[PDB]
Amino acid sequence: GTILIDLSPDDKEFQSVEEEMQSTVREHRDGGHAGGIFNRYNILKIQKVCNKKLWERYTHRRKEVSEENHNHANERMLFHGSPFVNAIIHKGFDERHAYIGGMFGAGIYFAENSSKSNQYVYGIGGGTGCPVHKDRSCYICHRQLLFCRVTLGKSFLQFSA
Amino acid sequence: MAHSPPGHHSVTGRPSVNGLALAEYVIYRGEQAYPEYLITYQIMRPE
Ligand SMILES: [Zn+2]
Repeated sequence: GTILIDLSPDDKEFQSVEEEMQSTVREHRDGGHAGGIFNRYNILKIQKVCNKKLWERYTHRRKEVSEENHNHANERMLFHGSPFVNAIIHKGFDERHAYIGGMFGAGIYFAENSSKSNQYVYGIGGGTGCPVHKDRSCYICHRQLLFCRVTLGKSFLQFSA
Repeated sequence: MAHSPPGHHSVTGRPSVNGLALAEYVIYRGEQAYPEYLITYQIMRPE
């Protein structure tokens, strides 16, 4: 079912996505250990992910949540980083992209900071780095993040001091 | 997978301490997210 459609760099949609990657990079408390030392990205490609059946699965749940929450889905655009990007875009998110050891228990994690999702591209804590060079700060290897539509509905607020 | 806190659909990790961090979020049902964009990129070495 899944099709990847390239966006031209001239498309305003390419631009607004890139602006959200670039402008949400921050410095991390690990000094770069997990995700590398950088202040910005070289964006190589952006593809729109098109799967009718996954999209309907999403809108169906969205309508449920919305009707449980005074017609407010509380939909956001958030980043997700994972070594299983290719499975996610073909088969969707489910419990095998859960982070069972996470700060907020076992579920699927998303971030407003692009650089936070970048720490997870090669696994938890960056794993062993890129497959080719074993380098969590590799400047050569191509990485992939997802930018995702996420239904939050009524959100449990947890403080993390 | 674990369940959402009762009466809730998601968890928002509000950052405290690190005044610059943005939030993280957790959902407990895969149908609550759709992967709209696949971004292929490299990190850049700072000048
Ligand atoms: Zn590499």
